[PDB]
Amino acid sequence: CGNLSTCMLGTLTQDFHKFHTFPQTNTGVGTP
Repeated sequence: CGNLSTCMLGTLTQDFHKFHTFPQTNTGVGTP
């Protein structure tokens, strides 16, 4: 990170990483 908008883009990329591998992912980011 380095500024707010970059942390929000990073959190969006983590959120996409979550939703890419799995649907229920909010309990297990790389897990079924």
